[PDB]
Amino acid sequence: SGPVPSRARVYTDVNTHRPREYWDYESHVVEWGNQDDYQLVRKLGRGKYSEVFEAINITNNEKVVVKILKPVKKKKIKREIKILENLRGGPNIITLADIVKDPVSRTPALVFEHVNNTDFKQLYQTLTDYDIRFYMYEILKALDYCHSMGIMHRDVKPHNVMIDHEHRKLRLIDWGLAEFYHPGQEYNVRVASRYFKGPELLVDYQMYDYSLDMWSLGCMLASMIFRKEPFFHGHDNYDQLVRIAKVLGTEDLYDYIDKYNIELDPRFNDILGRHSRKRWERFVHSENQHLVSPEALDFLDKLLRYDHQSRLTAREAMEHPYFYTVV
Ligand SMILES: CC(=O)Nc1ccc2c(c1)c(-c1cc(NC3CC3)n3ncc(C#N)c3n1)cn2CCC(=O)O
Ligand SMILES: [Cl-]
Repeated sequence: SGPVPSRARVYTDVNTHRPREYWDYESHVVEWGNQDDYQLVRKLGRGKYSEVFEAINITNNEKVVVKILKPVKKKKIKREIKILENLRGGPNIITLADIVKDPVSRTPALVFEHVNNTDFKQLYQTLTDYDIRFYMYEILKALDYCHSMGIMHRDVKPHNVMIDHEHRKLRLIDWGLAEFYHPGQEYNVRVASRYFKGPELLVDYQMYDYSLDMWSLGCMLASMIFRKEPFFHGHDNYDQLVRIAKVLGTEDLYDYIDKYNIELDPRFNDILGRHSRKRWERFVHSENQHLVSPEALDFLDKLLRYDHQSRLTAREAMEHPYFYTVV
C-alpha cells in the first residue's frame, strides 16, 4: 500500500552515523553579530525570502553580499545557517562569512563572499566546449562534497551558480531550500525552481535524495550544450512533466510510475498524451555542434532519466569520459 520506498545509492547513512548536533538544526543556537562592519552599496535583487545587497566590509573594505531576511520561519533560517556552517570551506561552496543584525532595525542578515559574476545570459553564449566541461566539473565537486556531508541543495539552477569567468572561479549559492538526507524520509516536493524540477517532484514522489540535484544539473547541461534556455520550458508543474515526456517519452514515465507504485494525479492523464523517446542528436544543430560530442550526449543521457536511482551520482559523473580533457 502506497509508494515503494527508496534509498540513496550513495552516502546513505552519513547523518545516521553522526551526532544530532550536526543535523538537528532546530536545536542550533544562532549568534547574531553587529552589521556595522558592513555598508550597503546597491540593491542586487529581491530573492524569495530576502532582499539582497552588494555591501562593503567597513573594516577591511573587501567586497561582500548581504542577504537581509524577510521575516521567515525561525526553523528555515536555522536550517540554512546550519547547512552553510557544516559545508563552509568545502569545494566551490559559497562561504558564509558572517551572521549579523542591524542594531536599530533588528532585521537578520547573512553575509557571504562576493563573486564577480557574469550574468548567465551573457556568459553562456561566450562559453566553449572546454569551458562547459570545466565549470560542470566545478559544480560536481560542490555536489559530491555536499552530498557526502548529508545534504541536498534542492535548487540547482543557473541563478545559483556564480561564475567569475576571468578567474575561472565558481560558487554554488543560496542554500535556502537545502535539506539534510535521512534515509526513509518523506520530503516536501515544493522545492527547486520549475524548469529544474525532477520528475520525482512533479509526480509527488516524496522519498527522494541527492539524485534530485543530478536531474537539475542535467537540465543545466542540456541548456548549455544545446543553447536552449531553459531546456524543459513548462508553463506550470503539470506541463513541466509534459515537456519532459515529449523528450524522454511516455513509456519510461509510466514504467517509472508503476515501478514505484506512484499514484498519478488525474490531471496528468488528459495532458500527458503519448510521446516517443527522442534521440539527443535531434537537438544538435550548426550553432551548437561545437559543444556536443559523443561523450557530452552519453553523460547527459545518464543524468536526465526518470528513475532517480539510475542517474549518475556526482562521483560517477566526475569520472565520466566527458571530463577527461579537464580532470
Ligand atoms: C544570497 C543568496 O543566497 N541568494 C541570492 C538571491 C538573489 C540574488 C543573489 C543571491 C545575487 C548574488 C550576486 C552575486 N554577485 C553578482 C555580481 C553581483 N553574488 N556573489 C556571491 C553571491 C552569494 N551568495 C552572490 N549572490 C544576486 N541576486 C539578485 C537576483 C535577482 O534579483 O534576480
Ligand atoms: Cl522545506
